Amino acid sequence: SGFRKMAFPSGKVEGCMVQVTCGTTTLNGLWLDDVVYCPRHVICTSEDMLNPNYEDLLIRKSNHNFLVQAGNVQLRVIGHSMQNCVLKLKVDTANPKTPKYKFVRIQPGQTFSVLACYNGSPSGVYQCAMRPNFTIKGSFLNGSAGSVGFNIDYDCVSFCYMHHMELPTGVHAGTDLEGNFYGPFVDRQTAQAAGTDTTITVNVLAWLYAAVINGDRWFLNRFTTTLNDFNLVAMKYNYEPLTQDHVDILGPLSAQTGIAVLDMCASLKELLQNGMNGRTILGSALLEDEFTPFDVVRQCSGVTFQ
Amino acid sequence: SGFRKMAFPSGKVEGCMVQVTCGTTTLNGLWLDDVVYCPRHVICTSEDMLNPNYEDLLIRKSNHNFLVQAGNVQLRVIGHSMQNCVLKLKVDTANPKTPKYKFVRIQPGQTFSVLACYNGSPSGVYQCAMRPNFTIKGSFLNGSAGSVGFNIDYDCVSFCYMHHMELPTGVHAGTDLEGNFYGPFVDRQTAQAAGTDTTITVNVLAWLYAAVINGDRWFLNRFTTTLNDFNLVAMKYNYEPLTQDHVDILGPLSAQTGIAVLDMCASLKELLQNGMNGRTILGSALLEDEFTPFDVVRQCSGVTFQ
Amino acid sequence: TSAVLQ
Repeated sequence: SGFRKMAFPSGKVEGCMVQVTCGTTTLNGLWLDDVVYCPRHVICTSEDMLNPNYEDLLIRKSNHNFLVQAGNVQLRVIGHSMQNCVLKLKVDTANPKTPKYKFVRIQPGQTFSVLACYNGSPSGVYQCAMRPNFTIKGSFLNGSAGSVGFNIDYDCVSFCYMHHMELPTGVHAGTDLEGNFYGPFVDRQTAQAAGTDTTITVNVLAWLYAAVINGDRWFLNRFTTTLNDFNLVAMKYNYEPLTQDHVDILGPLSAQTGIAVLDMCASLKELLQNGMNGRTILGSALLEDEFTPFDVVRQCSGVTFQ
Repeated sequence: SGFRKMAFPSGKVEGCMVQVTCGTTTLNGLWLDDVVYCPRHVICTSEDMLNPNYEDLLIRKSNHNFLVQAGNVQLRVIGHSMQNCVLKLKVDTANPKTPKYKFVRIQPGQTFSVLACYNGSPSGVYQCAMRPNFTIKGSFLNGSAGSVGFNIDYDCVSFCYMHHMELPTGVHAGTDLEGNFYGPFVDRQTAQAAGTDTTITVNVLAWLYAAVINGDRWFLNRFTTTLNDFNLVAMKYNYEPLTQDHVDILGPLSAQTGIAVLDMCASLKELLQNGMNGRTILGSALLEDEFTPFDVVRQCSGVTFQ
Repeated sequence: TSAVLQ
């Protein structure tokens, strides 16, 4: 029993964090094989962020200007490049601690663990979800750029996020491992705005499944609501609508508990309309939408990673 | 910006995880140097857990009966002794991955990371605090006994907890890395009862400072209090008495924000007597006590204007 | 208040 917000084992990823410096401005990078990925905004100084042009700044700079460090042992940059917002450095040695890896772009409502780094050294790890507005509610201070968001499937680490910038509302923004930002954001210190976020309904239902598995059942009403009928009520409360694919995603969770997916939506509907009534679900008095049905299974089935 | 719970990077700990199987029982063991420490009840079955004489049970078991797995290669048990509630297994091989480590015994209120494990492999990592009743609100399933709780201060791993059992309420009981349990619990099939929990006042005041530092300032009032006046109120809402040492620790956050510890205490007296009037703090609708001032300081880069 | 490059 017990249900926590869990981060993935950060072992394999810690082994890829390198420190990329450039005289005044330093940040973190990922060292997989003989490639070093680090946000392109490292080729800047305190004045270049105000209004940048990475297109030509990369051109006027070369291999020697980069200062890579694997803790203490500096690395030789033998090739520069710019795939969108990330900088592809080339090193004279493949990372001996490189895990089996994938590069994956995720959808909103999907989760990953973030290994927070400063000067190529990991300081902490936490579970995050791509909000439906493509921002993350992260915990990053200046110098946390480079820090990755990943997921572990079997023995293979799947990289999904690179930290680039913060927004004025305290929330965070970054690109995939190819440099394509998540959302309509650019890597500049310009007027940027997160926009209306919604609640990840598929993750809220999956969260209540973990509460049913862990004993909390008071909210389990014996009524039903059609899929569209639920989407009628849910949308009033700023909750992402439920697709039929979402129902298929909750299928295994439903089968493993006995409670139907359509029944669970009716238990959620009255939960939203009437409120908590003092009581808490899983120790919280708010609905947690940061648990995909997969994170619910991996926690409540002792799913380990090699 | 941002304020979130973070486990330490579990890297170092993952390199110390081995699976200890005796008879039908399998749990986890920490592999430090040529000793593998694991909970002592791995040598018992259900009928043995009823009223055990561990001294005899260990007599009936030999080195050959302890199948210690370190992934591919199985390690060789070459001697075994029992220290309090832990079994220490001597192995023919020093752990090449043994980090610079320590066996600390934390106090109620102190926080640590848990590398949850099954069969010597990690499932996930999460922060959890030592409750005042000596339990920990963790996420544990069968086979999780042997997993460890730790802290990391520059290359040194301070081990404070080894997982043992789950109590009726869902909370968890365990021991320091020397075998001595946290609290009045014992590894026996007696009817143990988890004591009545109390709130960690100093960690709620620290979380209130963290919230001030992230914009949240609605709960602030034009009022202040005295220490024992606050402790009189604390008693009613089952809050742990705030001691002068706690006031000392809060100083840093109190200076960063110009809000006196007692000026802040008076806002908590008000939150407890008036309710949060349907408003969240740092995205939570309840008072969080699992965030120490040390965690907040580690995540807030504000300035004291002096 | 503009965005912040970390």
